[PDB]
Formats: sequence, structure tokens, C-alpha cells
Amino acid sequence: VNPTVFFDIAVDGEPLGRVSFELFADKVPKTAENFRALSTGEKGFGYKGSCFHRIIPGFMCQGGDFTRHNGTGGKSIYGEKFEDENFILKHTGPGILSMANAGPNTNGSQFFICTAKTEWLDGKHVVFGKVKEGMNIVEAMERFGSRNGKTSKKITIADCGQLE
Repeated sequence: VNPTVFFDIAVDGEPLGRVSFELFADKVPKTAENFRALSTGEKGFGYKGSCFHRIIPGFMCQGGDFTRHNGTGGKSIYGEKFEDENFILKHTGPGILSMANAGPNTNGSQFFICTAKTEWLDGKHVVFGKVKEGMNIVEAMERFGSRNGKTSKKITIADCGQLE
């Protein structure tokens, strides 16, 4: 019953591969639905065509800013920001999907895929999904990142939607 969402990733316009995610709609329903709707674009906006603006190898890949493409923008389906739904799920290793924020109850559309165990984020960032297929694609994305987060090539969501 948990939805599965796909991203097709492109590096400088050249296809790279497909990552799919399970969204914990049972454990965090308000958070998951935000991500699901932004991935299908069914509300008229969303992730299709947006980039991964910050990639730090051995830490995480961060994306979802579809309005300013640099970490300062984005918005949720509910409005500019929404609350921290709960912190039931923890950052337990690579593949975890978690919300970026700027303080309590400031979720928008930005997210990060963890490429490490990031336990110091527990209780501050809402975990809402996990990579199901294509962890190897995420590892390939990581190699375009750098220590300060700047990417050497443009990493874009060329297409995205719901698989089930």
C-alpha cells in the first residue's frame, strides 16, 4: 500500500539511470503525500526538470528546490512550509529519504538522500522514505559531488512519477 515513486536521473542531459523510492505513507502520511504529489506533478508543479544542487560524497545528495535551483527555494503542496509531522523514523544508513528544513516546522519541497548513517539528524529532520531500487545510481551521482557540495556536472531529474 506504500507508494513507490521514480526519478530518472540525467547528468549534463545524458541519461544516467533510475532510482525508485518507497514512501512511508503509513508512518508519515502528510509528508509522504507531499513528495508523491510533487513527483507526479499532479498539482501543477513539482520535481520534473529540477536539479540536485548539493552533493557531498559520503554524506548525502540534496535536491527539490524547483523554484530557485540552489537551496533557497521550493514549496510544498500545502503552502510555503508545513510542520514536522513526527520523528518516528531515524537516519539508519544509506538510502534514507529525509526532509531538509531551516528550523522547526519549516518543511517545503527540499529533501536529501543520505549516503551514510546520519544519526545526528534524528529528531530534527523528518524521515519519510527509502531507496528501493537503484541505490547504485545514487552512488554514481555521489561521484559528481565535492566536499563543499558543488557538483561538477548538472544532475537533473529528467522525469519522475509514480510506479505503484
